[PDB]
Amino acid sequence: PPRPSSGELWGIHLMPPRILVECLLPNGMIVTLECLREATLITIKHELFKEARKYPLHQLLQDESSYIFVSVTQEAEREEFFDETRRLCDLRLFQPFLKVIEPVGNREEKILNREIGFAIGMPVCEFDMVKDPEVQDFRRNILNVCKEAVDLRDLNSPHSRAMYVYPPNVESSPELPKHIYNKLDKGQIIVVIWVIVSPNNDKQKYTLKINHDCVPEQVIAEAIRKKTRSMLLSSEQLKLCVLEYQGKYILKVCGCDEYFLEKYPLSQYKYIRSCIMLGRMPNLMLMAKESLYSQLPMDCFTMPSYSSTKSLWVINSALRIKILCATYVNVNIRDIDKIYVRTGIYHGGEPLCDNVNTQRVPCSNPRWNEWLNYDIYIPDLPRAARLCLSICSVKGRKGAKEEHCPLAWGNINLFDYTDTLVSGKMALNLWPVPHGLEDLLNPIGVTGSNPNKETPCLELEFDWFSSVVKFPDMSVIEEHANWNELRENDKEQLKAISTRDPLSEITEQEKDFLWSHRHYCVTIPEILPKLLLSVKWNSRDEVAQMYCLVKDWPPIKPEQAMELLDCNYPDPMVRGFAVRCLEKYLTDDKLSQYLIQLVQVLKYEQYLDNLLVRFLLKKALTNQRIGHFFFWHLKSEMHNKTVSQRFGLLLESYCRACGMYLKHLNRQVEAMEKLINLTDILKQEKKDETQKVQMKFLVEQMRRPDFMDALQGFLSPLNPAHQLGNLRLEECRIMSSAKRPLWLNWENPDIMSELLFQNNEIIFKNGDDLRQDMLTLQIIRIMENIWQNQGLDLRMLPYGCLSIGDCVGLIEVVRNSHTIMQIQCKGGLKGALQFNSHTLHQWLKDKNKGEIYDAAIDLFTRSCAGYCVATFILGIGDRHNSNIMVKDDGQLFHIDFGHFLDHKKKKFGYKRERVPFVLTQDFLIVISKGAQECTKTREFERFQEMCYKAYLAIRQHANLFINLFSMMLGSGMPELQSFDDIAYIRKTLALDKTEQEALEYFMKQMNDARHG
Amino acid sequence: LHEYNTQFQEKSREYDRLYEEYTRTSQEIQMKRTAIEAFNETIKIFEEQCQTQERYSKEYIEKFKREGNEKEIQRIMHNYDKLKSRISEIIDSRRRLEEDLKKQAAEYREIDKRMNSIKPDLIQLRKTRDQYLMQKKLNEWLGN
Ligand SMILES: Cc1cc([C@@H](C)Nc2ccccc2C(=O)O)c2[n+](c1)C(=O)CC(N1CCCCC1)=N2
Ligand SMILES: Cc1nc(NC(=O)N2CCC[C@H]2C(N)=O)sc1-c1ccnc(C(C)(C)C(F)(F)F)c1
Repeated sequence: PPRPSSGELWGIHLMPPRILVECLLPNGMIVTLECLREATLITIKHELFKEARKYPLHQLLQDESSYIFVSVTQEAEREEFFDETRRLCDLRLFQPFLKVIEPVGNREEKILNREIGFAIGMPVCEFDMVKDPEVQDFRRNILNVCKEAVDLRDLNSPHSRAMYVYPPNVESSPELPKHIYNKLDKGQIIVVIWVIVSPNNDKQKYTLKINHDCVPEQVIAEAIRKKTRSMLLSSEQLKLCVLEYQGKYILKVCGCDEYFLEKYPLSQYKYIRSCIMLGRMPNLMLMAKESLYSQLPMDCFTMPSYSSTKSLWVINSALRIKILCATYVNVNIRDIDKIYVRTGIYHGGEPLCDNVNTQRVPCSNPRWNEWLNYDIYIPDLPRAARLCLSICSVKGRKGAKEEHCPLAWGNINLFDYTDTLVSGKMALNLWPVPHGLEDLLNPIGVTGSNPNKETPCLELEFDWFSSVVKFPDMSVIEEHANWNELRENDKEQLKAISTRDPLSEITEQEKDFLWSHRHYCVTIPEILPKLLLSVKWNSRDEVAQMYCLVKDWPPIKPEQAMELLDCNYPDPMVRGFAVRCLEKYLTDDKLSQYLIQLVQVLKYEQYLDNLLVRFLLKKALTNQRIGHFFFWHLKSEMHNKTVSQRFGLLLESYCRACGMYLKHLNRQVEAMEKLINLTDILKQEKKDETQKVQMKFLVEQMRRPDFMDALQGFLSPLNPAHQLGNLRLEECRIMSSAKRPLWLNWENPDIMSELLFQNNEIIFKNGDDLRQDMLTLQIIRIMENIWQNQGLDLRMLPYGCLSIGDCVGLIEVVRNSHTIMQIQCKGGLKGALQFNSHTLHQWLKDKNKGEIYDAAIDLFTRSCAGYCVATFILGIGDRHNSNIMVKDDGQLFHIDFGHFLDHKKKKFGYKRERVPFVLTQDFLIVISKGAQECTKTREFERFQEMCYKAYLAIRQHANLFINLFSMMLGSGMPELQSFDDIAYIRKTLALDKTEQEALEYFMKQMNDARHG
Repeated sequence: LHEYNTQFQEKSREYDRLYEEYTRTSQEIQMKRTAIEAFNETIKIFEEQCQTQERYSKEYIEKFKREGNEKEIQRIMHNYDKLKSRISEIIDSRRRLEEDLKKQAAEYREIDKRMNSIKPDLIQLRKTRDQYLMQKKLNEWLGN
């Protein structure tokens, strides 16, 4: 299993500066050797062999070069240490001992498998130990995607790999919303092109004014034009000179590793469009293509070492499953009367027949030996059919009203990955009931046995039909399937039905309605999710007809195909259509934006090898920016034992084929381990020490050589385009919060660091689940994209936040930003820890005095409006001066979104949000430019129109957000366990109402939350 | 409703506390299973070290007896004795953890027993409270 902690030994966070290590020599002798905790294995083996001469049989030992060390790690792994450059404290040994052995196996191959096991957070040798054929099949067969993706990277060497390593970061649309166009000087943008003249870092600039839609070569050619004009070339020689040279240079962003390698218009590149929004002139670096191509290492992808049937439809039998017995259940016989197994045959969340329960048996004797007969004909079983069962306790001690409670649950696919109907006996280790689950069955929970075999084990037995039963091939289903009522009454209803949100109930009539008109549903493709829920999945005839309709279904937008990947649509053909829609329409930009949800929905796939995981692997292996966050999002949830094997097996394959980026990840993974371990100490053993003693301990520790090498020279996991050089240790500090956050500052090693940022500031926080803040900042970013397309310049600030593991992650620091409170702390105290309302505007008046004042108040009021609407729709309460920040430039933004969707108030049954926005007055003063009667201004009226306009815009896209939350159900986030948690968005967006009743509803809630 | 909500909010608080102890105890049990797994692999390595030592000492003890170098034979015996001291010290460490795992794994079953008797009772209290469903006094009676 994975490590319990990040400590350098089992139960010890910090090795002593000197530690005694048991060395077991090959001649049988044992030598205790005092070693530095930071000592390399090279040094330690050398010192051992010096000491070994003092021991008997020392003339039997070969030279120290002929031996390597082996030991036991905290993951219970018997690891051979070939890469002897590693320091002692970073081996993460179980006990401080090393055995001296002759090395066995391939050096480079074993060193790789340790780097992978390190990056995954799980020893690779475990996958070699799983007897499961589906796992071994996944590990082998997935390499097709790896090799195929690697060939596509070496197809157009070296440009193709330059594209892989430094993909263009471009918007999905070259079109500028016209309010962005007018920020340009008649569509032209001024850019400063820099070139470094060797050797003195001599920086020469050529400032250009050019159209916003100029492609990089056109920008380059214009730079060459500016340079060469002074050299009296002939007019034609200049033409020939521009055409030849323009193709051989590239542009790079000053201060970071983002390059303009592709034919996009300059404004389509995200760095340029942002420069238009913020009004900053882009600083770019011109670079010869050979200079970049030399920096690109060759990605070596090596193939690893491990590289009579009856049809389902001929079975004339009903489905029956035998519940044999359970090993044990933890119930007190005095309080629980009896127990039973409750079963159901499900397709997704919908049951295919009546649920069947076993007879009741005594608690102490959980054995049933009972054949359960189900209301489904075996040929009518859909492919994603699943048995959902649980052991339920019943106590009738409250009267004639019995108590039923779930004890432990487990779900199983009735067909394995080989399209075979399950047969014979099977043992299913059950899962504990989730905290708060009162349902007797858990079909949305993971399907499959609990890897923890120390749990209640329920024995099942499936039927046997004298032969292996296989699901029919697609040709048979289609062939079997092949064997003007549409008035406007029906046409208007079909459109109204498709527009209803995914969480609206679809009545049994409407289910019948869409199915009868399934063919006109083709003429309205977005209705496919609604129609799919209307099929009789317990009828192969209707499913077959549905399969044929899907085979020719028009491709739908990506944001609608994602819904067909959540827990509601388990059928492989439905998902297959969904993945094909993504291959066709999902830009690498949008993929990055929805990368979290696409990783989450992997938990609902029936099998390890599927079309979605292959599409995601290929995309990750051909775009390193996608592949980076594909890694961490998979990585950050390896702690979750419900998927750790699936994600572990996947992370193995990505790491084996991602090329040289694995090395950069190893730097990041190890850099984080030092931070986790250090924070563990600060949070645990030194929890009672003062700020000073901890700060001393902090400065003491990072100064240690192992810490210096680990935490310097790596890529920011928040954004790998930022290089983290040396630590600016004077600026590193532990923050006052009791979770002991770590404010870290690095040097920017880019030669143009002074033009972008010479300091990279990151907050490392151990002890808080950041998945909420990740999702909120993701949602905030999408709301801004919508508002911009509809012409609403609401400046949000979705700063970087990345959960990297169990309640541990990173936050991008926003420079020149201060909480409202930090701004308020200027002239003294008012009341019980409270402050003055006018101080905020008074401060902002000083920061942006003169002509910038109107632009700053405008930026504030625009930025304030977006967060007001965003926090309302998402139900993020408790917004006050501590979690609202304002930049010196005037942009307001919210922080710390730990809990949303009204889950703090769910325990009370009172659904009425009336907390007064504490900072209503303070912000009104700014919007009103300092008026005494703030609410009477015309500017305030403009502010209200933005919020009304922004609110309806999001209401117009309610299906997208509902789907995004729906795709997150398997994450185990506390505020997101059922669709009922997601239903709060239905209330805030007033989807049961009309646009007029909704806006009035909004205006009401704002007034209920008005003056604070 | 005041009587039933207070009864509800206590068992709610106790089920939450027990669930914290339950999951916390569960993570600890896994670690003990890990360390026992690591101890087994470590014990296996040391036992090999003893077996290999007897092979090499075999012909040298024979040589050092005949060569009258009794002082060298004590060297080999002293170190071999030092090995067995380490092995016994480590088997004891595994054994104490195995014993420790038994107490926590039994306590673990005891937490899940207490919750699984509180879990159905907690639902019923919601039913009785909800029967009472059909403003200062409403937020007051709900434990505020
Ligand atoms: C200037 C200002 C004014 C308001 C409120 C008081 N008024 C409005 C705001 C928009 C549109 C109409 C009105 C109106 O009352 O007609 C406000 N905010 C700033 C916020 O920043 C956050 C916030 N809430 C509300 C509750 C959920 C958190 C966010 N409300
Ligand atoms: C994006 C961001 N930017 C910041 N800026 C400074 O802290 N600044 C900005 C400049 C100086 C310094 C300050 N004195 O004030 S804080 C921050 C942030 C956003 C969201 N969550 C956090 C937490 C919850 C992890 C925190 F702070 F509690 F750890 C921090």
